[PDB]
Amino acid sequence: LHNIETKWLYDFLTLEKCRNFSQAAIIRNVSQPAFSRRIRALEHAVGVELFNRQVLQLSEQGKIFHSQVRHLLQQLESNLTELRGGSDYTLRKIKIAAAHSLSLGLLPTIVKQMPTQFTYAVEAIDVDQAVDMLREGQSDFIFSYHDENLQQAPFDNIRLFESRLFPVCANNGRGEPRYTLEQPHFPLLNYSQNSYMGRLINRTLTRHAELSFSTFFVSSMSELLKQVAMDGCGIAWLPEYAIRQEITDGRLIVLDADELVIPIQAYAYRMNTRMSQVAETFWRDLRGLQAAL
Amino acid sequence: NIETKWLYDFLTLEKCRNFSQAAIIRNVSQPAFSRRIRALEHAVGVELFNRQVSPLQLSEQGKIFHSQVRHLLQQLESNLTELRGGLRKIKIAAAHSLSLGLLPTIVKQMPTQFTYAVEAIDVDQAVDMLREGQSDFIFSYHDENLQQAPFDNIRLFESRLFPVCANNGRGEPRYTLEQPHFPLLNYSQNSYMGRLINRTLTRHAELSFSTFFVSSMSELLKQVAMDGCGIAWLPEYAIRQEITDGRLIVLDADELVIPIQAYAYRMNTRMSQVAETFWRDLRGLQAAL
Amino acid sequence: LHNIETKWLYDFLTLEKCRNFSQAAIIRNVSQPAFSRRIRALEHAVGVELFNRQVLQLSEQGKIFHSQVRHLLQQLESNLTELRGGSDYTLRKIKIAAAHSLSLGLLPTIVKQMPTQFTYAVEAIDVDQAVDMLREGQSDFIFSYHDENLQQAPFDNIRLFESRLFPVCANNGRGEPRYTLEQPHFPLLNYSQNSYMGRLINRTLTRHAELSFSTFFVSSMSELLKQVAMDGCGIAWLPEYAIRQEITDGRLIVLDADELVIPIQAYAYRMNTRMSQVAETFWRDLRGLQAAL
Amino acid sequence: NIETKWLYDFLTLEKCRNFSQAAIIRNVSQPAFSRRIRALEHAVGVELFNRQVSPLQLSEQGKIFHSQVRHLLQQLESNLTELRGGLRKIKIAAAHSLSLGLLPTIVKQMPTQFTYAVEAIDVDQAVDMLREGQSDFIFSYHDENLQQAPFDNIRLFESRLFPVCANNGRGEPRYTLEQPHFPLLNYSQNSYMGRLINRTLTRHAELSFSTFFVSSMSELLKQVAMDGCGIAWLPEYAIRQEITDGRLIVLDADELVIPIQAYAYRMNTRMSQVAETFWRDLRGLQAAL
Repeated sequence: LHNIETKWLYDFLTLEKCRNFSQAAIIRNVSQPAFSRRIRALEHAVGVELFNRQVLQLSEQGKIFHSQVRHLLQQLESNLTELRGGSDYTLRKIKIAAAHSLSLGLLPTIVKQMPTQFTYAVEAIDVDQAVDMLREGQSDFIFSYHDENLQQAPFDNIRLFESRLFPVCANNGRGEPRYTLEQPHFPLLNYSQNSYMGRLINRTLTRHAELSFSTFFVSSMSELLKQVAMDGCGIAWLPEYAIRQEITDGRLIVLDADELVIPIQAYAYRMNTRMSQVAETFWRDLRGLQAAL
Repeated sequence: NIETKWLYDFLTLEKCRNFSQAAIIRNVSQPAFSRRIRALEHAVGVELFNRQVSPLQLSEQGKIFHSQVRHLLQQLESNLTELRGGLRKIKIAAAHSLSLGLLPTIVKQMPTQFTYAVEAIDVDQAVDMLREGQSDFIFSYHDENLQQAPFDNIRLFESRLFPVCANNGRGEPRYTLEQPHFPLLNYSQNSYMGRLINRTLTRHAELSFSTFFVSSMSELLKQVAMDGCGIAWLPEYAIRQEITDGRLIVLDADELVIPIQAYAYRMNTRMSQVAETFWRDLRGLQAAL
Repeated sequence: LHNIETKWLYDFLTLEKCRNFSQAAIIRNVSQPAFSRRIRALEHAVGVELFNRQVLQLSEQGKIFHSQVRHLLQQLESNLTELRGGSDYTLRKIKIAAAHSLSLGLLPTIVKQMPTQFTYAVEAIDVDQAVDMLREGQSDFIFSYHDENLQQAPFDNIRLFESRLFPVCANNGRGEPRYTLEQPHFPLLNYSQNSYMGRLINRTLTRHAELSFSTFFVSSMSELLKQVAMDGCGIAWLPEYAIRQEITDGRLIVLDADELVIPIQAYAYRMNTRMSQVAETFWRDLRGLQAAL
Repeated sequence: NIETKWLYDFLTLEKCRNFSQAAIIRNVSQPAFSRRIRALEHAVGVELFNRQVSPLQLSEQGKIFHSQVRHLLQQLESNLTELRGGLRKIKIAAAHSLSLGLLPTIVKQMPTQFTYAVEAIDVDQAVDMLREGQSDFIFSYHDENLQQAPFDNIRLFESRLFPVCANNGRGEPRYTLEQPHFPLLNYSQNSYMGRLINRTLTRHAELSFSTFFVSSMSELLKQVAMDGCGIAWLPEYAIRQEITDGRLIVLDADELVIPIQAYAYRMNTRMSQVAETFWRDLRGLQAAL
């Protein structure tokens, strides 16, 4: 048996940083003799001499105990609030995987218009690991785009909303665009090669041979691409909802309306296997939300 | 061997489901389409389709090719666009908050032509890359292992964490810290921000709360808490606008305020001249960021 | 559209290593003019100049194409045999997670006495990630030890075999042990702190205060611990099956038979949710195998 | 705060399910056990049990503590044994083949007192650690990124891969390469050994096979193929015994033989004196390993 106490663990860490009994016993707002007895018992409880008393620092066995006390307390605290915060309610949280392109856009909108008898644990992923996470249950549901691989029989799905990709850029200052799609080697702002918008942008760029560009900037965040574009750096294919306000007031100007527009279709996916009671209620709750999106 | 038009001849075969129709949609005659398809079957040494058995559906050998002929073509279809886009990229992997605040100011002050490959990956995995490579510089918060031997650091700036929540109309916030079991918006244990708050939330017993929205994206908890879904600790630099117009009201600015110092790291290995210029130019921003 | 061919990709890599047309065209067993036409078309198909002809090396755009050709072909080959090797049969392979302590021991024994209408994809894990992999479907089944966490209602289980942990060490050369449990600070050979044998060894070591030791060697492989122990380096708690032969001939000598013996109980776990047809047959096939183990 | 005997007072509460019985099994009276339990409830601020409601079963707040009070105690119960076991450990993470062949010869030739912390982790994750730390030296095969700037290498030895399978009684192997659709024992695409064979298996068309046992552990495929379950490529140093007595017969020793050169890596960062002695002493083995 052992008699270790958390009091001594915090006093042990406070004694490591200051390396002085009386100087750090004051930090713990306790007397020096009672503080030394705390360390005395802690040296005894583990059965090893922690500090080497006369030089001041611990020995090698005390150095192994330090990294163990740190992560124990860091765990103890991070795990004390697992039952404090959340209680019984968050232990059935809706595991949601969302693509980096729509994660920030739709999750606040989805979580907002959803009852408060719920808890959400959201993960940010790429579209490649989208099919694996559903079968291997890392995420209960997922908010991604079109994919006939998992849109087939193995899965249940609800289409939320649709949108288009307009090639937009900043304005010169008069009302006309800062750049033109005709000019060669124009500054191109693309999504990351792993995002879903990335595959479509390259499909549409390569379809039109009259468009020579130079990749000026690449980011997997639709927010950063939108910020870089509207601040006069280049051109980018951006979703409608992110640029709907910046076009209404004239910040961004659409450069095309016919053959260079790419439509995106987002879907909420799930496996046909009937899940928990709480998630089946969410999936039912997700259908009535589709009309609002 | 294989050639790209054979896969496109095969990928289009279940795009529209017929030999003499895909050939119509692939601008080739029937003797061409069959030989361009059978030359693919011979090279791969696999029979994907049950030959002239029914209204065609490929065998189980074909589903695993169709499912990946996409994967293989999506890599070449995307990289030829990268092949035609060009100088030397700069591999940047940063947090969501540090990519929307630091980089836009950084892009305009750094020299004229560096092409940035901003990745914007959460800190728990952003710090994973720079330790194992595939990233030039990273804009992440404090890591003591990266302050040390094989890692350079730049003391970019310091900020503070704040329990904030959006008010409702003309008035003060909807939730408060003294309110019993308020909805909590917290990071995960894995990330750096989560450990700071999990440790801080423990030492204060008066905080009674119920976990509502757990995530690790820094900008996600900002927007979710920006509409009054719960109380969250957020960095000051990313939400200062909402404090000014009131859209986010700081609940407590005393004990629960957590210090944060965001740095910038490299691998201490100088193998690129454009990166070394960027690294030395990054120090110039530190004086007046 | 494009006209890229794999012929040119292998010729491109062969031209990178040798940096000479005629010198590496011979490596590909083709004439220099036809080889230059291969590179000529490959330079044309991607629309970018690969090599810079007059110095010999590629340009920056050719350097990005190199790392892409490499991983493409490496993928193409690694993925060509996904359908070649395995065909339809391995696409329903029994995902098996096995603890590092029993993975090598039981899997050959299990796979041996099991019909050949099966395919196995085995993963080696620690006992901590054992509970997560079953719910999050990374492994269809799992061969681990006792754990009342997942032995409760959420799971289906079949107990395979039982065994004990004997403290064994090498012989001095006469028939008596090389070490004694009484001598203080004896060379101790322990499992890793994450293995399941590790938790039991420390539970039993700490129960007896008359055993002072010094951790001489720690390995998560039962094979390496058994090799280190029987070659005269220290003492270790080792399973019966691994040391059953080395004791029969006198290589290892058991040091205890009463209060320092730890019994281990291995279980095959599964979730109560009825799985695939092929795995339910395996789970049924696993029961008739239990008596042989 | 918390103290270890309170958790053991709580962990034992559902070991045997009673207050005045766990107190009997914990060598304390009823007034002691209740106050030692209630002092834990107060400190954690959570009510785990429905107090005197039934034959006790803790609430949902207790299952998540019981499930982890084990986790927390299993870390302290294990480390105090590590606290009493001691000089300076040596963090070794190597492959399964390289840990059973190189290390036993290495333990006996290296100086008298280094305590080895052999981890024996597969190469795909063994190389992950040394790049990101938590490992002193690693015995892994060739990696060009680790031959380079921040990584030292030792040219330990070179070996070859062999298609082998165990014969049946007095005779020659059960399967051969010329046999149609023989059972294949192959590594995964992720590992280093798998890429070598996946690339090699492609360039030879005559090899008709069906994948049977896929894994990434090096010693696993040895033992499974050692009893005639399928054909596999295995390193020569780990199976040479079975070639001698015949327990494994090399099918082909011509084209399908794959070169492998196993090295040893460090981080080029000298922060330990015992490790530097081990590193310099490791070079002495290379001349006559």
